[PDB]
Amino acid sequence: MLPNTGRLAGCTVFITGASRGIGKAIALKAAKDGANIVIAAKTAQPHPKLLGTIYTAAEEIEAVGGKALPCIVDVRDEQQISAAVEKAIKKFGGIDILVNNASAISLTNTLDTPTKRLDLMMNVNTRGTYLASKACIPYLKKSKVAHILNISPPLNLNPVWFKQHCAYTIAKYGMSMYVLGMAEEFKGEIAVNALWPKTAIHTAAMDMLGGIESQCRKVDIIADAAYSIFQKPKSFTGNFVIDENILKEEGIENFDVYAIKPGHPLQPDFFLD
Ligand SMILES: NC(=O)c1ccc[n+]([C@@H]2O[C@H](COP(=O)([O-])OP(=O)(O)OC[C@H]3O[C@@H](n4cnc5c(N)ncnc54)[C@H](OP(=O)(O)O)[C@@H]3O)[C@@H](O)[C@H]2O)c1
Repeated sequence: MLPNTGRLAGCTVFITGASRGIGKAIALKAAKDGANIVIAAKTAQPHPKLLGTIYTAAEEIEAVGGKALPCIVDVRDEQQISAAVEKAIKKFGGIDILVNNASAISLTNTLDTPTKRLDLMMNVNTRGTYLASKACIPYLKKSKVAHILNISPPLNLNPVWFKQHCAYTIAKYGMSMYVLGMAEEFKGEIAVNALWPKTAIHTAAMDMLGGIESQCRKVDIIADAAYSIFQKPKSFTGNFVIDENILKEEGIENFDVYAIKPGHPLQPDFFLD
């Protein structure tokens, strides 16, 4: 795998959706440098259907070397975003990295999508990423690292990605369009980039959406790609990174260590031709 480096020692990483899955896995990689992880997600109490809370994530994060600040945050509510940001500053003194990882998905089409799901996608994905970015920016300006990373895809405008689940595509594409804009707006001050996985990534949310277990990569791959980006200087900006591509640059050749079952065919991720 791709080894930790120390770069992030004492750096504060604010990650939306770090209660489980990819978000949590990014936290754990940054955590191994002795980073401080601000966990911004909704799950404060055991739910019968989801696994893990902000508090179990916090524990995991401490067990591999980091400090964790669990905050209850629904990114649909600006007040909860700004309260967690304030808690991060009071506690840690600053924010050096924001990862906009929280998202909601519904693969329905025009007549199928209930308005409450439309709004949920628009409001968690596009709106959430904007507000989380707006709150963190004034602190990112002061960071020696200063990275914003959106988990969202390259802007691939082939009609095939819109013919179905259009609402979901627009919601995700909006996060990547903020990359396009904010990279330019904050050139020299904040690096802003997207990261997206070449393949499906094993996750209890992807299991529910997907038999699919064996066709996936480990969350380790995205964690590791995201760690690579975090070490780049502030001039690394306006990019739409794909996990596999960024790790080939860093010397990784044998990708089997990242597969759930080495050998088996892997499911292409959405939005890549
Ligand atoms: N897994 C894959 O194959 C794959 C493929 C393509 C893209 N992705 C992207 O990767 C990201 C994470 O996916 P995943 O596999 O980790 O799915 P997941 O298990 O559903 O992760 C979503 C995370 O975001 C949080 N979240 C959801 N709504 C939120 C809200 N309103 N406010 C704050 N946090 C919220 C969830 O925690 P709480 O429930 O505690 O709020 C959870 O930690 C998403 O951006 C997704 O589009 C994943």
